[PDB]
Amino acid sequence: DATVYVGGLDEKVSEPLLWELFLQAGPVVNTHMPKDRVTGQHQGYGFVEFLSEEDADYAIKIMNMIKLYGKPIRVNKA
Amino acid sequence: FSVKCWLRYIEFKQGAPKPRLNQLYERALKLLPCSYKLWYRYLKARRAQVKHRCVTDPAYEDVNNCHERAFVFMHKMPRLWLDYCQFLMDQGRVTHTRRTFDRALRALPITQHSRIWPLYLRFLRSHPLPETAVRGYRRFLKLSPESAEEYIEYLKSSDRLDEAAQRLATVVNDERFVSKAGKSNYQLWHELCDLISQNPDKVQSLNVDAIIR
Amino acid sequence: MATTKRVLYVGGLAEEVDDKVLHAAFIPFGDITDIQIPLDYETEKHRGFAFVEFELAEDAAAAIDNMNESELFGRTIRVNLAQVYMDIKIGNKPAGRIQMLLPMTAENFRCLCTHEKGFGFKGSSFHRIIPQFMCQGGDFTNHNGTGGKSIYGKKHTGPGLLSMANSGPNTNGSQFFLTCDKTDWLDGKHVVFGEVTEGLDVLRQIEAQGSKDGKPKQKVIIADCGEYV
Repeated sequence: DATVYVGGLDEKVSEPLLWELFLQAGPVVNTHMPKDRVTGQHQGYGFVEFLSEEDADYAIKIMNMIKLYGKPIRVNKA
Repeated sequence: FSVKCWLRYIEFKQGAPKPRLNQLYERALKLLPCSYKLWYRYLKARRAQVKHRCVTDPAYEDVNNCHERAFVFMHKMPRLWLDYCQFLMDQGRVTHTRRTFDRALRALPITQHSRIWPLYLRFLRSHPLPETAVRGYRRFLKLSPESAEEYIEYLKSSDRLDEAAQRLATVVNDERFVSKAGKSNYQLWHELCDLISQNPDKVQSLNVDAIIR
Repeated sequence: MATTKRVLYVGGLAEEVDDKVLHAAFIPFGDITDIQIPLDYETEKHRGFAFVEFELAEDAAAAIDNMNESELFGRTIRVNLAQVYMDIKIGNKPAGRIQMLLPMTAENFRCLCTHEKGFGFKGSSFHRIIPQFMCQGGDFTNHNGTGGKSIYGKKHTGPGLLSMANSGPNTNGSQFFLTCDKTDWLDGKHVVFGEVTEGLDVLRQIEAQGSKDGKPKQKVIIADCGEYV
């Protein structure tokens, strides 16, 4: 479970408000939030690696409680 | 204080309607209207024991005690007056019914209507006068659509078609009550009474076309 | 011979007149006792008529003679003698009630309807709605997707079935979905645990707010919920 997939975001969000955002729950050890080079903008889906698995399963339970730009945020195991 | 000593002491009074009449009347009047139900039980026992002495005086003592113990009005007071009107329903004099309905007329709940209207139906025997007076006064006063309907049904059972057509015409006035019934129709019913007039009664071939028109 | 002279029939009502309008001002004893009217599950809009009950019979008769051919809302109305739930609100409008028939999975959902463990569904939303697929909620204090918690800790043959949302095997929390078609590709992946018994029409009103990407077009809220017990 150490990693999660996160959908439905707005590009003003970046890797930092994800950092800050999910460490509110529990620390994101490895952050991945693609920067698209071609048009220089984000599609808004994320992958998160944690310290171990327990962090991330609690993360499955609590985690789908973040609303990014008035809008819904997908978090599921991976 | 405790009205129990007033009920037991009111039941312990000897002689005729004297100590219990004045002592029980002033005792219940000087107390709170709570035990008055037990005063009605003692009024039924005293009215049953005094039922063998004449007519009036026991009924006036029990009715005066029940009306005095009810203060101004109450829910059970017209019910007790309707019970005295039920025992007095068979009398032979109109004074018991006049004072009966007069005592039941203090308030206007749903009660006492079935006391008043069948009283005019029974008094309506052998004379049209009380049916027309109580029917015309009942339908033209207070408020109810169904009062004139029941009075019209009781008036239609007589030998006169006037009071029936008078109540059907008063309800046929509409004015501030077009659909005085919703689904209930007091017009088409009166038109059905006109169809009863279209029955083989008048063969003159005149009122038939006037009733159909 | 009958004593059913309490329920009055009101006709020629307006599109704005409802059980409330009739209560504070109906024909007979409508606003009093109880009132009946044509209410939908999603639309929840009265037609024009209805039935009002009166505490007594005399009061009802008097209401008819009066309200009869009366003037309401600039119109002439006629008067004459006549398992758990979720109440759904869509936008600012009540849509109606969904009733559901529901051991560990059923007990969790039951408790989340009653709030008997100190938290539950009341006031939460259906945050992901996909037409011809499903309506997902139970992210009570989340409003995302697979957010919430079970009563135990953190962790498809046709329409109108209840099934648990999850984030993989053995990850049930509080999130659930109501199916809007046969969704057999989810068999063996999500735990089905109940069915709609009344108010499939209200579920269709929720589905009407869906989009292909799941974003609700209007807020869909569980205004109230509980158990029949």
